[PDB]
Amino acid sequence: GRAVWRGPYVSVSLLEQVITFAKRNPEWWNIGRFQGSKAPEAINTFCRSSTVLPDFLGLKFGVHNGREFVGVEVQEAMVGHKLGEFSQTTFR
Amino acid sequence: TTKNFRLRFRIPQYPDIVGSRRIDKDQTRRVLYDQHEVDRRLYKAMTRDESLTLPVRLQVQRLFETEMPRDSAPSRIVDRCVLTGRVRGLVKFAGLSRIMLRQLIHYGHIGGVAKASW
Amino acid sequence: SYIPPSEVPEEHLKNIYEGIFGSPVAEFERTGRCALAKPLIGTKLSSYYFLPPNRQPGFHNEEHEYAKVRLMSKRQKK
Amino acid sequence: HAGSAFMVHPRNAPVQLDVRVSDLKQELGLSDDSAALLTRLAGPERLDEKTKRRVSPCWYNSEEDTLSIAADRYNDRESNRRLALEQLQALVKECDTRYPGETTPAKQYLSGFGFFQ
Amino acid sequence: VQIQRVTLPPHQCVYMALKKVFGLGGPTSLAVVEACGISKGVRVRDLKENHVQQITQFIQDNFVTEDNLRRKVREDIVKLVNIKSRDGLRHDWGVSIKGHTSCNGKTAKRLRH
RNA sequence: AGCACUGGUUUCAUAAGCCAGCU
RNA sequence: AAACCACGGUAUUGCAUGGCUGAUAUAUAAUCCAUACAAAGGAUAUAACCAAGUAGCAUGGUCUUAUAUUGUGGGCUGGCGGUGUGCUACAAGUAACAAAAAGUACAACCGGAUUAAUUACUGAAAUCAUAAAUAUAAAGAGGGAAUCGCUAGUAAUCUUUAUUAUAAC
Ligand SMILES: [K+]
Ligand SMILES: [K+]
Ligand SMILES: [Mg+2]
Ligand SMILES: [Mg+2]
Ligand SMILES: [Mg+2]
Ligand SMILES: [Mg+2]
Ligand SMILES: [Mg+2]
Ligand SMILES: [Mg+2]
Ligand SMILES: [Mg+2]
Ligand SMILES: [Mg+2]
Ligand SMILES: [Mg+2]
Ligand SMILES: [Mg+2]
Ligand SMILES: [Mg+2]
Repeated sequence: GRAVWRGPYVSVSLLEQVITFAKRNPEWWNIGRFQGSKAPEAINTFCRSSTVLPDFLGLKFGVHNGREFVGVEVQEAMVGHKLGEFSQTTFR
Repeated sequence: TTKNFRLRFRIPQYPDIVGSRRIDKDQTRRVLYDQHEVDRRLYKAMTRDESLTLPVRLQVQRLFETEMPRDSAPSRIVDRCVLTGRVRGLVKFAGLSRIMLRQLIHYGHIGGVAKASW
Repeated sequence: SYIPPSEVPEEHLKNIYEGIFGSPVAEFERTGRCALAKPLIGTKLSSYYFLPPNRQPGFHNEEHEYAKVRLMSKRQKK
Repeated sequence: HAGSAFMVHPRNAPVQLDVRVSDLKQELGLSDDSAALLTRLAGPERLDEKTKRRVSPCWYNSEEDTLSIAADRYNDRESNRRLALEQLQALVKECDTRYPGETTPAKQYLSGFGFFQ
Repeated sequence: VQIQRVTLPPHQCVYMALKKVFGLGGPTSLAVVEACGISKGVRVRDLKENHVQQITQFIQDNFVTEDNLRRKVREDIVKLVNIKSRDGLRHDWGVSIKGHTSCNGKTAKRLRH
């Protein structure tokens, strides 16, 4: 994968989406997210190649798969992977 | 109304007029890459310089997207035949597709190139 | 003390040599010099296609003339 | 060449400088130690095995007893000659300082200039 | 002679015999014997009780062995299945994880978990 | 088990013939 | 993007056509490789029945402002069956390892597939690219009916180069 000494990749567009979300919901971002409350809304994105951050913990992401935005709620075990690994593009 | 005529060449070396497809768009990408070549090299050096603290290197990484378009990336440029625009079967040293190159060689329009046997 | 020329460390010789003629770049360095040492190819790429001007001053446009003959050689449309 | 009016051939710029060590020692009055140090600094030519292309700017040939310097940094023929001449003087200054030797009119002439460094 | 409850053939060299332990191979087996002062010329039948004890103690302190190693690998696979990533689904389905395996994927089919 | 079936092989191709697998 | 404008189309008819090509292949040659201190073998060229093939390109008829031109992501790689062309092996130890204790290991520890953790490299971007290393150590003990290549520097077997961001069996 990407060389560890060069760091991760995260898209700039994804960061802007999260920053706007935090401003809209300051109370949940600071306190609610850690007591266990669910996110008040979801963030739709096309950034399937971005890495999942633990600051994205309790966040709900709608990841595009070609047709719709598949909901993905971040868990601790999903840390370190790409958003595109949890949104399937083919169906049988 | 407005018109955009297809790119065609009439040359005495070929009995028929030669048309091409999709050369203008690739020329636009080549110009954009040259426009942003200097900045790209500077940021490549900084992002692969181990002497810098990464919290600075991460911020430099974000400049590849905010300060230049995606179409200035050198990896998205392809080589097309200068006469027909065909991508597959290109002969790089001449810049022409194998279909055009073979016929021109037969009539001696390519300097120094002739049939071989051994 | 007198140090014979045949007993000088190679490190000092290398520093003198590279201090005058420059330091070469190794295959895999992390100093950010490989990017700046590669030649620029911006002009070589943007002068690849054969794109002569559509209208050359003082000459006829053979492609335009070719099209006009084609229209006259067949029946008109609509 | 046929394309001379459209592009400048890349091989017009490079220049090379050759000097015989025996004559150089006599002219500047270099001592035996200084000459030995100069040969060690130059060393044999190094050619990469991938392309068999010389990569050593300076090298010494024992059969011909010749010290050679190649200069191709710049795009101009003359700018490379100025670069090559300066580098040759730098080598002489370093070797002479470590192992001073006899004084000759050439050495005195260079000393007044300061070896142009 | 048995180490980690694996019987070592008597006529084979010690560093060759230790490969039968799940979790030790050629390069690592040679390291263990040499760390204990055993060269390549020593055979299993030439070992003594003290030599066996030194090897057993060294292995337990440095390497993960049969039962613990198998558990660790399985837990790694199970985590992917629960995460429901692309690789996890392939493990659950019993097929290879490579992109194009509609023509040759037999080995992954007979080595399911 | 096996007849039968199933997949092939042969032929320009169908059929026939042939070979395995399987119940 | 073009002004007494030459719109565009990977839309259709290869059974309306141009050009180019597959398809008989002996024999011959003021042609090419090699040759100069004694030789052998090849390459290239040589007019076709087949309504054979043809969204590279050009063209008659028909269709279409737009069946045009464009942005982001996804697909061409798709949980199943059949099968063509290749590579790597195993019967046969004439194997395997190797820097010879004139050797080392084993008695198909021959074979190197699959998967887990880790790191490097290229690139704006690497889960669905490549390489190395540690662990894991699968099928395979010479293969039915049937079928293919070749007749000497040939088959067989071994190494290397080129087309050529990363990426050849
Ligand atoms: K041969
Ligand atoms: K192959
Ligand atoms: Mg083992
Ligand atoms: Mg279209
Ligand atoms: Mg036809
Ligand atoms: Mg037909
Ligand atoms: Mg055909
Ligand atoms: Mg796209
Ligand atoms: Mg395909
Ligand atoms: Mg064998
Ligand atoms: Mg082996
Ligand atoms: Mg055998
Ligand atoms: Mg077996």
